[PDB]
Amino acid sequence: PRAPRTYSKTYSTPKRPYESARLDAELKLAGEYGLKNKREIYRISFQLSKIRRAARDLLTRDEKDPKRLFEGNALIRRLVRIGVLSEDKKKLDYVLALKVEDFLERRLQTQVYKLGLAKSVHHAR
Amino acid sequence: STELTVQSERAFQKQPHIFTNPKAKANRKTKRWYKNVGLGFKTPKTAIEGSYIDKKCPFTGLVSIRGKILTGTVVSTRMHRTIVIRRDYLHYVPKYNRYEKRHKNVPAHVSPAFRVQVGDIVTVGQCRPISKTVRFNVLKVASATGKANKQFAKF
Amino acid sequence: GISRDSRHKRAATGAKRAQFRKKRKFELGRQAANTKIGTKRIHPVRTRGGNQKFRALRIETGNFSWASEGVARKTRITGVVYHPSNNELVRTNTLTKAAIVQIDATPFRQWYESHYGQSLGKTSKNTERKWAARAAEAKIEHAVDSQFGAGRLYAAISSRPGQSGRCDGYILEGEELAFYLRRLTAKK
Amino acid sequence: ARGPKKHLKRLAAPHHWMLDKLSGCYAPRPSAGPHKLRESLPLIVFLRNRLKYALNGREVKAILMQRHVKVDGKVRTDTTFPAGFMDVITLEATNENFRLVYDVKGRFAVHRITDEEASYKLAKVKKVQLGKKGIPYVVTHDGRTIRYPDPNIKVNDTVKVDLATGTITDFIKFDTGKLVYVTGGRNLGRVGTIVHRERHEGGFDLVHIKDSLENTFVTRLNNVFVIGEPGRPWISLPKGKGIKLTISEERDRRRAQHGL
RNA sequence: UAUCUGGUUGAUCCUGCCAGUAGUCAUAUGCUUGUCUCAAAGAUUAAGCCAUGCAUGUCUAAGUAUAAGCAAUUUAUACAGUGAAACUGCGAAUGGCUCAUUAAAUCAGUUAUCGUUUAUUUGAUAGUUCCUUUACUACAUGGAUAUCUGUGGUAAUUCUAGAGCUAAUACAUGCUUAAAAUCUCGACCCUUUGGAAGAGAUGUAUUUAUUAGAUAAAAAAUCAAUGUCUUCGGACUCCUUGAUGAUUCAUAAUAACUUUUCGAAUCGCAUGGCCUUGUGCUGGCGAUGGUUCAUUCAAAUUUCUGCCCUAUCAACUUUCGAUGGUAGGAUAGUGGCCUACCAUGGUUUCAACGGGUAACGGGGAAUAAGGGUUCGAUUCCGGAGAGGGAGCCUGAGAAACGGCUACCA
RNA sequence: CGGUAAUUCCAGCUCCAGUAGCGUAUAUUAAAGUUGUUGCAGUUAAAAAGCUCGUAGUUGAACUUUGGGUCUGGUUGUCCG
RNA sequence: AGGACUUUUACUUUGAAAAAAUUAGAGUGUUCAAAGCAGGCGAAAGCUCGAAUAUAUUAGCAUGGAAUAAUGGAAUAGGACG
RNA sequence: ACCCACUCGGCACCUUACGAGAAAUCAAAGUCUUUGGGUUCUGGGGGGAGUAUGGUCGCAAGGCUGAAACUUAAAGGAAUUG
RNA sequence: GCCCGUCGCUAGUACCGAUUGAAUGGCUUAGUGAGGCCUCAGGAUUUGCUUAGAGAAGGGGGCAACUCCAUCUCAGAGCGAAGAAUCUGGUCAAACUUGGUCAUUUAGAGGAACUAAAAGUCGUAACAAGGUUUCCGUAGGUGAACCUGCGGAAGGAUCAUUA
Ligand SMILES: [Mg+2]
Ligand SMILES: [Mg+2]
Ligand SMILES: [Mg+2]
Ligand SMILES: [Mg+2]
Ligand SMILES: [Mg+2]
Ligand SMILES: [Mg+2]
Ligand SMILES: [Mg+2]
Ligand SMILES: [Mg+2]
Ligand SMILES: [Mg+2]
Ligand SMILES: [Mg+2]
Ligand SMILES: [Mg+2]
Ligand SMILES: [Mg+2]
Ligand SMILES: [Mg+2]
Ligand SMILES: [Mg+2]
Ligand SMILES: [Mg+2]
Ligand SMILES: [Mg+2]
Ligand SMILES: [Mg+2]
Ligand SMILES: [Mg+2]
Ligand SMILES: [Mg+2]
Ligand SMILES: [Mg+2]
Ligand SMILES: [Mg+2]
Ligand SMILES: [Mg+2]
Ligand SMILES: [Mg+2]
Ligand SMILES: [Mg+2]
Ligand SMILES: [Mg+2]
Ligand SMILES: [Mg+2]
Ligand SMILES: [Mg+2]
Ligand SMILES: [Mg+2]
Ligand SMILES: [Mg+2]
Ligand SMILES: [Mg+2]
Ligand SMILES: [Mg+2]
Ligand SMILES: [Mg+2]
Ligand SMILES: [Mg+2]
Ligand SMILES: [Mg+2]
Ligand SMILES: [Mg+2]
Ligand SMILES: [Mg+2]
Ligand SMILES: [Mg+2]
Ligand SMILES: [Mg+2]
Ligand SMILES: [Mg+2]
Ligand SMILES: [Mg+2]
Ligand SMILES: [Mg+2]
Ligand SMILES: [Mg+2]
Ligand SMILES: [Mg+2]
Ligand SMILES: [Mg+2]
Ligand SMILES: [Mg+2]
Repeated sequence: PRAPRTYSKTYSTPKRPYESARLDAELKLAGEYGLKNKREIYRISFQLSKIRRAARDLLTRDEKDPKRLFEGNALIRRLVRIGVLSEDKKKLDYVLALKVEDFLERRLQTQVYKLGLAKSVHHAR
Repeated sequence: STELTVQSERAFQKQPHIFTNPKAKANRKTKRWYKNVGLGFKTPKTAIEGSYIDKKCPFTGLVSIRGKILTGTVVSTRMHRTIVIRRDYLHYVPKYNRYEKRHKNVPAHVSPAFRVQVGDIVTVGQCRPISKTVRFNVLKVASATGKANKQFAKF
Repeated sequence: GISRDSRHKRAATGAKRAQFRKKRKFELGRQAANTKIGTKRIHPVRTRGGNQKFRALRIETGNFSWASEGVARKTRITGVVYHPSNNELVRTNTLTKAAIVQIDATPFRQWYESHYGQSLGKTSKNTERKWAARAAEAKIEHAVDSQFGAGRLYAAISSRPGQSGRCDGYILEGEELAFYLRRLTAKK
Repeated sequence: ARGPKKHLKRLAAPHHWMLDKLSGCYAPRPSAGPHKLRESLPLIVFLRNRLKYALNGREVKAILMQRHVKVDGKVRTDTTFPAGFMDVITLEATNENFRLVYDVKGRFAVHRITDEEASYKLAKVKKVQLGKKGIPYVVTHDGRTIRYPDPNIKVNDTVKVDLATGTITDFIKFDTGKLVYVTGGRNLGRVGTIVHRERHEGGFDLVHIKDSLENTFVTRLNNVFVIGEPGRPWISLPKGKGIKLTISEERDRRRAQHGL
């Protein structure tokens, strides 16, 4: 009897596993950024879904409400610190507008590729 | 439901450790001990000058009132020195957002100082376990009749 | 092994409760003392948390108090004449609380004689002046004088010989005594 | 269980000892003492965790054994001694003196407090009774039984034990408009002034408290500890004085007072 | 984390289910399997049975040392060092495991104990043990007893009988030791306002009677009794009383009671000061005890409300306690908890009672537009149990089972 | 699907899905507006008791001070200091 | 701070309470993450901010409101005041 | 007794969709995804089956209550063309 | 075209079921009742107070009441105190025997079925006016579907006779 530490899942497979357009989009995103599996896209989509759930929950709350202010600006500052949300749109309504490709872009893979010290995405990997 | 004799049973009925001195010539009725249960509850005059004994009287007996205070309606006054009170309430089923009429039967011990009958709403108070099932002592008969205060009609 | 838990009793409704747990030690009940008269024999019992209890079976003499003038004296219990719970204890001379017994009554008698000196049943100047100050206020009622002439006092025990081990009580006196004579005259 | 329980599993320890949920199956169960274990603080927690003077159990044992800890002027060489609220912990090494007062987050904060005032202690009167031979006595929250108190000292009141002789030096009478501390519930560590004390015939008194920031709350009377007169506390209040800044105000404090 | 698709027809629109789909701290299983971190894990059927080995013993400067054990050297004529064994003390009732029993039962939230026990920890806490004190051990009272020395028994077990010494914070006894005041009983006098030599008891503990434990507010007269002073008219002016919401409470007082509890015949270190310069008088810091009252760890009960399916379970309970009354017994304490005598009562269509649960309750888990559905044997809190049953010693705490007694298997 | 040209069986080739994981079985949740309080249907698809009375349950007509005037405190958007 | 009478509810706002772990969620480069409750900064000469919050929808307690829903007054006046 | 006009109540009827339905059709089967006036009973694919069993009513006939094991990918409703 | 039942064959499922079955468990009448606890007794042994008379040889520190002594030592006898076996009555009550009862499993001769398997047999009831319109309730009959009688109903093959 020792206090457990909580493992938790970090992805969620889609319910329709066999969508042609979605499969093609997933392969596009895998080839663009050299993702090993399609579990990577699922993980980014899960992170984005958690972010959107928090954003929508805070949006439902009334404007100028301590909960709204505190955690909304906390999430805003966290996302701009990550870099996915541009400084222009720190409004918590453009948070709902982020796409999975945005978080894909901030990976150390793509950043090493952008800096140019790696000349290919797979070379960066 | 109260015997005319102030003691009717085999054992003598006295309030324990309150003694009236017969060698003295005051010759009052007796030395009757009493107390007020507090909470702004008026001790009944029928208890203040009564001649019953009722070991479990909140006003004259050893029992003390403390804890819950429950208001209910008398449903059975026809078992000796004791009352059966119907407490009604509404249980909130949340799966339907709907309430549900429910009732519980609380036994209690009404002192002879009170005159109760089927239908009187009663304020009752918690005390020690008096019997297997009674744990409350009747403290006030709010509605003596309710709708029987005026009975006849003579213009 | 005698339990006093509420589990074995039926519910207020009347359902037969199933056995929830085997009876504990903090629910035990011990054998009745059912004390007797003669040859003092008190047995200690070690109860919960130490706290010696004293079973007072076979008890002959004990303290008894007189409330009117309020004086207590050691005196002998001589039989039991009434018990408000079970007359079987009276027939078996079992002495428990609230039982009604007879008293040798001598110690009260010469205490009265050395205290008022009224010669029931029919010196230094200090004592004489004390008696004069008393001014015959000892007008104690007639029935106690009747049993004083009889010689045996009517006392009701108040101590619990089963628990305490003592045999203390008080004389019936005032309307008290009256009531019990009625009951005794019912027996008579 | 048949008899007393002598083990305190780590998760079951109070969230104010605020230990590590890992790195141990059990937690120090405070031995019987002057304070409730839920409200107290074991010496091992105060030294190993709060002060970091030690490293583990053996080090705390060695510290306590050599008689450097002095709880309220007494040695208290047992590892799990329940050093509770307002007790004084003296270490002649480092000549340091601590008084246990909750920080407004509601925790036993480390309060380095001066030697001169470390001579005395404050206490709440929990009972005033008449013991044998008609001798009046007063029971404080520590369980200290002070004999022959001032005749008009009443319950819920506060007293200033000299902590050397262990007798009564001065006392403060409970009434409205008086500086006060809170010792339970959501309002842990909060300090304010008594605005009103609603009686509630039948039990469970309540008092309303207004702090310096002009915020108002209400707390149970068992939960209340008068600490002095407004503007003149009888002890040295910890850093922050228990104003309970809002989470956004705490964030503004982090942002504003910031130097690296 | 608000989505649907294939199948009845020659073809269509439906109702409908089957199937598909994605989960699952839901397991099992198949095929594969390189790394780091992390981790469940004989719960489901069998709370079925168990070989074997461990799972609880404990010594500080400070209870007991004559091991004929070790050290015998710088500390050693009683003893000091270290230290087996054993007596003493304390824990062994914590912890760990399982979910069999249990459906107002457990449990959760919320109350109560002015209804009780509580080792320990912490804070306080007692002159009286004298009993006629003008004859006593208080510079220290007695006897056993283990360990050990030796003789055995049994095939064997933590089996121990006989003999011989020996100790205690073990078992027994028992001493001081003041004063004061209050109660009671009188060798006398001198005519009242009567007032006084003097003698015994009173700590606490237990038991029982009685009393005090007050209190809304200004004056009177009066007879009856009789107290102080009287500057002999008469004035009586002064009366003390804590807490809660409430008490017969806290506490105090009187009378008594007890096969008479406690009130230190105990250990370590340092051994100072006074000179009444002697082993004399005092004297510090602790360690164990020790009565009571608190506090803490608690423990028992306890109020309101909340439980899954079932009527192919509608009346259930009481001679054997069912509901209540009274008194007693027992209880640590309230309580039909048990007894004696009375009353005939209590629950129920708002589902009582009965039956089922492959039901331990809960905090929680999965699932997720919102509402919900299912699960919760298991890391925390409670409860119960040690093969099934009962019974009990020791203690503060057990109906204990790595404690005993008996029956059944 | 398989009855002599099998896009479905056994293989080879190519490809697809997840990928150190994937496949099966039972159970369960969303899908299930196929449990429907939010939120189901009853003419014919399953389903209005043959009809009426009736205790409990559920539900139950309207009506008992609405206006105004002033002062005054915070919070806003005001115009600008 | 005291005697005095209190129609009683249902309802709803606020607060005290609903153990920790878990869920939510703030801070924090465990190399990221699952996690964890850590850590950060000095010149390196001890100085430090933390260990946030919310929710639990039932029962109980306090509190403000009086629409909605229910009960009760005075019909024999035995009614209310002086 | 008719005639004209009006009204209340009843068995009904014609037209129509501007509403509802899968439609046949309905002036209620409308006022239902813009979902809540009160309330009772019933159904959850077909078959087994309104069968067995257990109650209960009946003289009997039979009535009321009333499953499962198992099997099955449909059974069924309205309408269109043959 | 579609389809209905009887009889015939095969596998499975379920039911009834005489056998007055069998096991287990639950209670339970009646009769026994271990062991603990309490109590009535009892009294091996261990002891203390006593003068209870001896040898002991100053068995006091003065031939003698040792100028007795915690003196050697048993008949003493009493008074205690502890006190084992045993034992009286209860009390908690496990469990045993005996039947009774219920519940679950459990066989079981035989009987009545229902499914699936559709290339068996006898008819052809129904779907069209199914060639007697259909169906419902009830009763009778018969190889079988079904037929008939009496009331209904259209889900009818008529929404229609002021011809
Ligand atoms: Mg345990
Ligand atoms: Mg949905
Ligand atoms: Mg069809
Ligand atoms: Mg087809
Ligand atoms: Mg499916
Ligand atoms: Mg490596
Ligand atoms: Mg198992
Ligand atoms: Mg030991
Ligand atoms: Mg040593
Ligand atoms: Mg049940
Ligand atoms: Mg009194
Ligand atoms: Mg008292
Ligand atoms: Mg009683
Ligand atoms: Mg469960
Ligand atoms: Mg079970
Ligand atoms: Mg569980
Ligand atoms: Mg299980
Ligand atoms: Mg547990
Ligand atoms: Mg147990
Ligand atoms: Mg086993
Ligand atoms: Mg012990
Ligand atoms: Mg046991
Ligand atoms: Mg074991
Ligand atoms: Mg154990
Ligand atoms: Mg044993
Ligand atoms: Mg081919
Ligand atoms: Mg449907
Ligand atoms: Mg049809
Ligand atoms: Mg139909
Ligand atoms: Mg109908
Ligand atoms: Mg009705
Ligand atoms: Mg209305
Ligand atoms: Mg929590
Ligand atoms: Mg998290
Ligand atoms: Mg069906
Ligand atoms: Mg059918
Ligand atoms: Mg039948
Ligand atoms: Mg058709
Ligand atoms: Mg067959
Ligand atoms: Mg016997
Ligand atoms: Mg033919
Ligand atoms: Mg035909
Ligand atoms: Mg035909
Ligand atoms: Mg024809
Ligand atoms: Mg024909």
